[PDB]
Amino acid sequence: AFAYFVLSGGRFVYASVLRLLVLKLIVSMSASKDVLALASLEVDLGSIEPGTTVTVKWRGKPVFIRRRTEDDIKLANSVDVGSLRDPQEDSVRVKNPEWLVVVGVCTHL
Amino acid sequence: FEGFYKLIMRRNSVYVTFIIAGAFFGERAVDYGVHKLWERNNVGKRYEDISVLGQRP
Amino acid sequence: TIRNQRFSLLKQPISSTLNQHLVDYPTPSNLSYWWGFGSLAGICLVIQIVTGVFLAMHYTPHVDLAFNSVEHIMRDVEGGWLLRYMHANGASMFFIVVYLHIFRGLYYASYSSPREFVWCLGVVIFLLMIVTAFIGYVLPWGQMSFWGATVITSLASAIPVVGDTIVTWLWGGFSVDNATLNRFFSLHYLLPFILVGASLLHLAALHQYGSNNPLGVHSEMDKIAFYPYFYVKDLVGWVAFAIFFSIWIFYAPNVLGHPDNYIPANPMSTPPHIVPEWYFLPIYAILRSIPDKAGGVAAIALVFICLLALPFFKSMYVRSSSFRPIYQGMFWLLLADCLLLGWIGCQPVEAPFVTIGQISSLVFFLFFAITPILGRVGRGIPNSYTD
Amino acid sequence: TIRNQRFSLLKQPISSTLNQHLVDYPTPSNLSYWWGFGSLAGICLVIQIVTGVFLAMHYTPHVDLAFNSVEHIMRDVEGGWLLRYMHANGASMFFIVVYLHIFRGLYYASYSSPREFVWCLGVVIFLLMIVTAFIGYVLPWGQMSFWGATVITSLASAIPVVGDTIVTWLWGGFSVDNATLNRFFSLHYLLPFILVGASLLHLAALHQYGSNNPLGVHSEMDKIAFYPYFYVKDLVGWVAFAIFFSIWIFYAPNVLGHPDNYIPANPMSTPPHIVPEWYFLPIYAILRSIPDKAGGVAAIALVFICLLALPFFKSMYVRSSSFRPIYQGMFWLLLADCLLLGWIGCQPVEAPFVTIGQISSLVFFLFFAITPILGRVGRGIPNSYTD
Amino acid sequence: DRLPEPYSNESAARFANGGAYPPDLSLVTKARHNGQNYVFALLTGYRDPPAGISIREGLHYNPYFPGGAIAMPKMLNDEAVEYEDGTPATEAQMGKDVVSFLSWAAEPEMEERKLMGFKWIFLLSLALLQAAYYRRLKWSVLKSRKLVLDVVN
Amino acid sequence: SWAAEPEMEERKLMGFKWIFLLSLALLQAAYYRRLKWSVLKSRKLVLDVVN
Amino acid sequence: TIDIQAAAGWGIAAAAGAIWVVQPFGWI
Amino acid sequence: IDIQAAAGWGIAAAAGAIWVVQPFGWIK
Amino acid sequence: EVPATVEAVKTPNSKIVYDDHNHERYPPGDPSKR
Amino acid sequence: QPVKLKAVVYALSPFQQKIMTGLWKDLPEKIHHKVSENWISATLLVTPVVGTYWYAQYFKEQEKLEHRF
Amino acid sequence: RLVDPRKNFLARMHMKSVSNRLRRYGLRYDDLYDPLYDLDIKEALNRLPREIVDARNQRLMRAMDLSMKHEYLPDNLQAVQTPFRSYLQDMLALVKRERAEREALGALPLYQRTIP
Ligand SMILES: COC1=C(OC)C(=O)C(C/C=C(\C)CC/C=C(/C)CC/C=C(\C)CC/C=C(\C)CC/C=C(\C)CC/C=C(\C)CCC=C(C)C)=C(C)C1=O
Ligand code: HEM
Ligand code: HEM
Ligand code: HEM
Ligand code: HEM
Ligand code: HEM
Ligand SMILES: COC1=C(OC)C(=O)C(C/C=C(\C)CC/C=C(/C)CC/C=C(\C)CC/C=C(\C)CCC=C(C)C)=C(C)C1=O
Ligand SMILES: COC1=C(OC)C(=O)C(C/C=C(\C)CC/C=C(/C)CC/C=C(\C)CC/C=C(\C)CCC=C(C)C)=C(C)C1=O
Ligand SMILES: COC1=C(OC)C(=O)C(C/C=C(\C)CC/C=C(\C)CC/C=C(\C)CC/C=C(/C)CCC=C(C)C)=C(C)C1=O
Ligand code: FES
Repeated sequence: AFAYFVLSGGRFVYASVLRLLVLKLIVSMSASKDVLALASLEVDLGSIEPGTTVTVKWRGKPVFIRRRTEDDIKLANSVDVGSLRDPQEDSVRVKNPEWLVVVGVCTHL
Repeated sequence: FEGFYKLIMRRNSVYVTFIIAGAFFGERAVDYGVHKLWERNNVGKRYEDISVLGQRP
Repeated sequence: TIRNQRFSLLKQPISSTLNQHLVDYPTPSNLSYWWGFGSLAGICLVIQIVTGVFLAMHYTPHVDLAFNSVEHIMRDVEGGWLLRYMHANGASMFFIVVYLHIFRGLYYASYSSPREFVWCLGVVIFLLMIVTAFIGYVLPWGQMSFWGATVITSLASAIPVVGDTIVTWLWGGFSVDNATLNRFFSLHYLLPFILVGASLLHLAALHQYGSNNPLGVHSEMDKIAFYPYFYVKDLVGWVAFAIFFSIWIFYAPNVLGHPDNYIPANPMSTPPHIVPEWYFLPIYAILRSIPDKAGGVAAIALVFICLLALPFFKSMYVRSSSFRPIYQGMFWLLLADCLLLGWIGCQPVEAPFVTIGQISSLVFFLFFAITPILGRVGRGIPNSYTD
Repeated sequence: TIRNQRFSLLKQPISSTLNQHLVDYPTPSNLSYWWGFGSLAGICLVIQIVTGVFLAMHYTPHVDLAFNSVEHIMRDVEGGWLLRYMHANGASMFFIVVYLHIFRGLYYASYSSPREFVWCLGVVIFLLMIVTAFIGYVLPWGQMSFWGATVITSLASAIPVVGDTIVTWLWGGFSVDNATLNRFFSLHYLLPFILVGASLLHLAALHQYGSNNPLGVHSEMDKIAFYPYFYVKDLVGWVAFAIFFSIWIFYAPNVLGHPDNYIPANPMSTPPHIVPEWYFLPIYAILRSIPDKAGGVAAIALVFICLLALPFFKSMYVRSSSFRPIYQGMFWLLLADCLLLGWIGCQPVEAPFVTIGQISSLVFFLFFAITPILGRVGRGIPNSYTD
Repeated sequence: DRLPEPYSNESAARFANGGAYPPDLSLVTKARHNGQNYVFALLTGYRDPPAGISIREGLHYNPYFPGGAIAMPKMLNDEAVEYEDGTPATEAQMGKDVVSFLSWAAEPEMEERKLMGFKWIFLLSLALLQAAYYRRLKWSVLKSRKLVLDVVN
Repeated sequence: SWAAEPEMEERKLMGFKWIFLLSLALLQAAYYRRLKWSVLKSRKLVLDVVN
Repeated sequence: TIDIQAAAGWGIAAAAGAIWVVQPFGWI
Repeated sequence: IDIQAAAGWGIAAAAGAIWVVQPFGWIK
Repeated sequence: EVPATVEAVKTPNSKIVYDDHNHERYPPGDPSKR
Repeated sequence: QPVKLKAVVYALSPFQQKIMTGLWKDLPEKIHHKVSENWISATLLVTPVVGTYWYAQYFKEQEKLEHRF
Repeated sequence: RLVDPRKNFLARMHMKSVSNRLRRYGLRYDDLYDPLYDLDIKEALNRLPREIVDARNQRLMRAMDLSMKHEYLPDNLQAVQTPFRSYLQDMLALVKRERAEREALGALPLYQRTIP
């Protein structure tokens, strides 16, 4: 019974060392300090014609812009929210009646 | 082929030198022949066949 | 005998292990040329390692220099185009040879007892090959490389709670950038050596019981030494493979590829057509067949679950398709279905390819669900077919 | 016995080779703590591989980025300083345990028959360790990286006919530049996996006869199993090495190196004190003592010829220095000479260090000249010292 | 020295060309499907759009371009160049010559590659005949052997 | 000094903690080795030979 | 008295091989 | 002995997951 | 009856016929093709 | 475990046999065998590939003609 | 019963196809059962008389020689073949019945497969 106690004491350290060396390896692959440094900024924009889009730039991500026409908004405002897999109205997504700004990366992959 | 066997195949050391010589000379013979077919199939299309070669102002 | 003196050097302890596993190992005398693809895959692995080591002496794993270092290999170093084309088309030859190898074991039921562990080690090797070839294809840093690396790291996001933290840990940042490229280069150097160890264990499992044969029967009554009989038979295949490889290398070094990877990677614009290398297309087709993120990733894992569970189905006692007419017919339908899946993955996602992709994916999984039924039903064949 | 049923799982074919070669292997019961540095060397090799793989995920092998990428590991990579210090100092730890490993073998005549192949495989391993360590030291591309590489890659010029041709092919040009650093990185990734394979051959060759013991006698009558007796004996050494390693990592991470490698490489200026790592100093002092370029390279080779030729000299039949008092004192003089050569190597070329190096190189080679004659004299000891 | 760049960076190129980037032409025949024929057909394929198709000002119609609207203007007008040898520099002649130049630029190793391929495929074919004979010579003692056994059925 | 070695403080805190823990592991390892070897080290061996 | 002939015949094989792998016709 | 051991190892695995991954803050 | 293998061991046969589906022999007594 | 076999095997030396002429011996019967045994297998491999490919071209052609004004 | 050829014509063609394939090599259907596939098989084979196993081993050697040579049994030998004449199934059923009896009573197995 005594020897189990003494052995368990050093097993605490052995598991602790194993944890540290594995977690150091794993975390060294996490985002570096300079990578995390470039993670916030904002830019300004101009304008475009009715019915076309111009991709713009950010961290590594493009942002879409699409000023919509009148029949365009009629089309975008006749969709059943229930039938959508992600129920959301167009007015919620837009801060302007026609100017549609959105992050242009597919939510799949 | 037995007369050939008596000079070259009797000792492996000679037969090895025979394979090295044939690798050398066989490779050179194919090199020349493939190049001759390429020259004959591409008449006039070479860099030495540029008419105004050397005359750029 | 008492070994007082020294006989053949092959039986000395300096060479006894090499002699008994490569020179004198008993082999079934009726092996056909379909048994020569294991050595062909071993040669392809060596060709990949040797050329890649020498290519790594000229490649720079940096997003600002990676594309140009590959162009500098093709333009400046002597014989650099050959090292590059032997490595880029060698990965294709590695996958053609291994695919023929896999379907040989499927046709003759080489996965059945006692060789279950041999198949299981092979499935692991296939996984190691896929990862190794994928991360290597990212290294040139072209349009296909960038957008290919983007989606496959994004595959981890299918897990709900910790999916996003795995994707970002894989990238080393919030996007595919130099951190992704530099770590992909390091893993691409290490993984082929793990492939070498895995194939050695794969071979050792095979030598526990010996190779299967086209008749699928017990073969101990007719066995011959591997050398010279199957060495010279493999040597026929090695030269045939060299002619096949050389045609691709010298006369069509770019047909098994997409021109989009000759455009430097542009993170702002996706190409209109984005596809993996051809050896990944059947997996691609099964992935897109599911209109769900988690469903698609789960189907990809279930592909390797079904391969791993195949040797453990309770089956009939007959191995070879040459005596299994129903299983023989299903094998050729699976082969056609696998060719169809690869072609579907090469197509844009629209009608009618979605319906065809979904049916092709279903039929592929039907092969593994029906096979245990076949052996279970065919267990009663001897009691029903009487003399 | 008839193995109808399954006994202990360790004896099943899945684990019989590990059971026989690692767990149950008979070991002389009187092995001292000097017999635990073989496993330490294997652990040092594993640490170098593991830390090197994760360091290569952040290092750039370009002359315009190499120095700054190592600085980016030390600063930006989370945990980067520890990976770099465990690797930079791990290389020093590798050579300490291997030097003690080598000198253990010299004291107990472990190279003698029947283990000449074991000693010869070790010498080859030592050559691979030197090459791996040297080309790794060039990767940071500091001042000593650049000027250390300029010398060693010039060792080929001592060859008269093709010496200049080998130097420029080694360089990839006309000077040490990016082509040299890029090729050193690729070889630095590949050589440790060859080093693993050679150590596996080394361990296999030793197990053909078993280890020698401090008494140098036949030990079949008092052998015990490696597990768990020499597992817990080795574990004590592993924990002590971890303490020794930690003191270097956490409190003296830069005292084993030179500050000059923290200056980016300058092909114009030259450091007034250009030296290798401390574990190459004894070889470097032997090279410096000969006042001839060709003679110096010949002497370096003669070091490895003398080491390779040690096991094959006709000798006396007694192994241990515990019963060879003249060879015992002869051994303690070699160790003082080897320590002297390392210290002389760090000293610059001027009096009196030039003469001391010449005598010390003489004393080193005298060991391998006087060792064979001592066996020829000592074979008559039993006749002379009678009862 | 490398061939000189027309612009200082990609943003300067886009500013000079209506926001479109003229791509680098070092690998363009390898960077497009059917690339040599594509480049020739595109350069010589400027014409009027089909009925009911209008093109935004600043763009030109070219059916070979995906989408049909290219920011490149027609650049291969007749006699746009004057040759040193005396070849009539028509649109089709310059289109042929510039693709020969671009194809060589994408693959400057082609001639050495093709001479190597013919040489070795011929040699490896010879080794395959010897490989077959060697295999058949070794196996003949097995394939022609007569085996006698007791069993019948 | 800080600009050259910004990780000194984190590195030093790790050294003190882990050398203290590793020293304790050395004590357990010494006890484990000696406990396992005690059956061998204390054994009494009786043979017939004398000289 | 053949070992001297086998040595001479294997030296010729070694010399032919060396002239074959490295082909120093421009240097002779 | 079969369910008790299964629950015991399931506890050991869960404690180990909490020990390696330490999400003290994910208890929300 | 006597098994076929026993008959062969008891009766040496100088008129041996070989399997000729894959290889056709040279006439007996021909010089070796080495 | 070794097998226990009883058999008589006669073999002829490789240098007493023709090596290559057996490749083109009874060539027509070889082709006859290959097509006879394997025509069902070749149909189960070729029909789905060609049939599915032909339908896809048939689908794309009609769909391209419905969208044409 | 669907698997019985006397009733199902598809089972008739299945038997005919398998019988023709076995006949070409001189093999019986029981010869396709390998001792390495299953320990119940090699226990059944050891229980069979020496003459049964010798004939099976000879039929296997004859078939392997044919398979190696890319040739079939001569037609005058194929006519005397008995592809479905059984020698193994009855013993194999008995061996499996005895294994189930041991399991139902908690006894240890008489033979076990090695873990590969
Ligand atoms: C002041 O000045 C000095 C220093 O500066 C500060 C020093 O630091 C040192 C110490 C240095 C050493 C002890 C190391 C020197 C020893 C060796 C062996 C050098 C290590 C070796 C090399 C650097 C050479 C590297 C080798 C190659 C590039 C070989 C390349 C070939 C390869 C990879 C394969 C060859 C290819 C084929 C055969 C073709 C087919 C191959 C296939 C794989 C199929 C000294 C003495 C010194 O005075
Ligand atoms: C780098 C990849 C591989 C290598 C180098 C390799 C090597 C080999 C070799 C040398 C053999 C024995 C000779 C032969 O049958 O050709 C063999 C047999 C086998 N392999 Fe692999 N193999 C690889 C991949 C795979 C994969 C991916 C699988 C299955 C998913 C697999 C399954 C098998 C099986 C079942 C056998 C036994 C075949 C039989 O006895 O009929 N192998 N392999
Ligand atoms: C340790 C051995 C290997 C090393 C050092 C290595 C190294 C490299 C390097 C440096 C590149 C980039 C140069 C280039 O694009 O051609 C590369 C590309 C590549 N490697 Fe490897 N490689 C190794 C083994 C393999 C293996 C085993 C595979 C196959 C499974 C493989 C598949 C690829 C592929 C597909 C590419 C991309 C080819 C292209 O599109 O250009 N490599 N490898
Ligand atoms: C990475 C380098 C090395 C590794 C991993 C290694 C590993 C080992 C191991 C595990 C043993 C058995 C256990 C032991 O006695 O410690 C051993 C024994 C031995 N090693 Fe090494 N070794 C290395 C380098 C060397 C070198 C450089 C030499 C000689 C130049 C050498 C010579 C020997 C000898 C002679 C023995 C047998 C010792 C005896 O039986 O008393 N080893 N080695
Ligand atoms: C495959 C395994 C290995 C890889 C991938 C690898 C990779 C690297 C990398 C990337 C560096 C540069 C980062 C740095 O400056 O610390 C490096 C440096 C170094 N490596 Fe390795 N290495 C490996 C194994 C080894 C081994 C076995 C040794 C010992 C013989 C060794 C000795 C060194 C040394 C001495 C340095 C220079 C340390 C410094 O001054 O910073 N490496 N290695
Ligand atoms: C004979 C002379 C030229 C040749 C052979 C040439 C070649 C090419 C090629 C191969 C493309 C690629 C089209 C694609 O991506 O499919 C392209 C695009 C382009 N070129 Fe040029 N080019 C020439 C002259 C010019 C000139 C003189 C200008 C400007 C004045 C120009 C501006 C552009 C632009 C803006 C594009 C991109 C258009 C778009 O993507 O919408 N090019 N050219
Ligand atoms: C358009 O879309 C698509 C692509 O694009 C063109 C593709 O190419 C592919 C091709 C990819 C396939 C078939 C699957 C690849 C599979 C795996 C498992 C790769 C994932 C592994 C990666 C990224 C590296 C592994 C990293 C590790 C282990 C981290 C290392 C850490 C430690 C050692 C601690 C598919 C499916 C695709 O749909
Ligand atoms: C009685 O004899 C024995 C000794 O002598 C007295 C020993 O000292 C040891 C202990 C020391 C060992 C095993 C040394 C380590 C072995 C080698 C060959 C040295 C270098 C090894 C490396 C780098 C291992 C890398 C290989 C891998 C990872 C293979 C892949 C396997 C797995 C991932 C599980 C053992 C087990 C032994 O029995
Ligand atoms: C009856 O037996 C045999 C077979 O039937 C099962 C075979 O199929 C083959 C042919 C095929 C083989 C050996 C495939 C093995 C290939 C592997 C493991 C991958 C590539 C091989 C490498 C890298 C060599 C690894 C081995 C060693 C010792 C490392 C050192 C070698 C080098 C540095 C070149 C052989 C020779 C054989 O005998
Ligand atoms: S990423 Fe756009 S759908 Fe898969």
